Amino acid sequence: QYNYDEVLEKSILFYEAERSGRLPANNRIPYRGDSALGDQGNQGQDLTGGWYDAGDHVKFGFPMAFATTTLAWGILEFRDGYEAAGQYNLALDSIRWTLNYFLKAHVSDNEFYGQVGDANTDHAYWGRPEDMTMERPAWSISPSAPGSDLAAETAAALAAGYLVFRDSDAAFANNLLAHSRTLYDFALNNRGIYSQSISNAAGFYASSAYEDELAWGAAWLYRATEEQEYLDRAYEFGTTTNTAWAYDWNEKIVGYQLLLTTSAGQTDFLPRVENFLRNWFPGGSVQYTPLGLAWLAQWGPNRYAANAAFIALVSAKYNILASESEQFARSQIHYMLGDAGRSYVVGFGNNPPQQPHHRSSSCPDQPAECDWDEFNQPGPNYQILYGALVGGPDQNDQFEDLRSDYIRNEVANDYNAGFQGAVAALRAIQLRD
Ligand SMILES: [Ca+2]
Ligand SMILES: [Mg+2]
Repeated sequence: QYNYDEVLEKSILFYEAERSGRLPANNRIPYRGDSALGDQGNQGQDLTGGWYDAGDHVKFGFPMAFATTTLAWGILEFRDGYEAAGQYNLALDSIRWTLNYFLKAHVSDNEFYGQVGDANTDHAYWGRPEDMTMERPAWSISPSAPGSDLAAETAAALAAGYLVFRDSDAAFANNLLAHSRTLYDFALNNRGIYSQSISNAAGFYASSAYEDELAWGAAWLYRATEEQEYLDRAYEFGTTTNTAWAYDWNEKIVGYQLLLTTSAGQTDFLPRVENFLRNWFPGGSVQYTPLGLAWLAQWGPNRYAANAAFIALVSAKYNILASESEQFARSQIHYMLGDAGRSYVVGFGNNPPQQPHHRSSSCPDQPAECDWDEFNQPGPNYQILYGALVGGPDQNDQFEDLRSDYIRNEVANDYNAGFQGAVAALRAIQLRD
């Protein structure tokens, strides 16, 4: 009913359109060029690369890392689906981009750059990333500026990256794992909330707690190394009694619960995984729009539902409530692909969103001017931002498709992270069935 190969191709193109830094010779996004080549640490350390977080040009390390961990997990679990779609090598290239940035950002054992760009001055600008001239400060976490959440999430992404790459690029993968170990030790021994230490982040990606990141990073390092000390750390900071509200960049609870249940064969966490799934299934504790979207909140409902669908499809692969998980997950992804009458994936399907809240796609082809006129103009973004999952409709399925609707027309790295893995899982089920 939907071409998952095309969805996967375009989702990876969305991430490619988010790239910062010096772009490769085989860049597939024609309107994007080199940008932010001056991004650097306080001692001149190269910090070029990474992804712009959303429709802005800030490099927010916390969601960037979580998006990478979630994408890597889906590549591991649904490799068969990526392979069948012809998108496996492109998916690896996709997250190689951010993994390389995390390596650059880890300038020493106990210092990690967690943001480049002042979000206040960045968001006051509307124009191309290639045309930026404002100062782009860089801030780090360190013993004097702890960030156990940011550091452990990045350690999780690096450990997941080690697992993804170790059978094709061992030198790269081994470097990722070494930095994962070091960053996780840093997170454990220098405790605090990264968005208190990098205060510019608190208006955008404020972390509510870091203990779930500590359990998540431990669970990933246990998968990567099989060393008992990490499994111990996962039980130390993990919960067997609380059920996650959502799976997202702030809350890792059901992520590590499921990871420990499936990869590590632990049984203590399975009841909380099943609680989460049943809370999201029809008849649970998450309201559905009339036309069938599981709608947790006005803030990126597609993101929350796609994240839950991803969790459900990993669960199904390990035969946890498989039938209900697959039906629920498929219903949510298919809503986003166009079941309610329009696609919510830019550049895909029937009547996709035309005005994503996204600077570079809002600009006409070079050398035309791009400024706030292009924010306000009432027609479609000049460039098609293939693959971007928009925030989504209100609770009554309504969607105005206006660039100024910074809630419903938002796009972001984390919006696509669970979504893309869920699509690969659905492609994989087609091979099975
Ligand atoms: Ca957290
Ligand atoms: Mg164009």
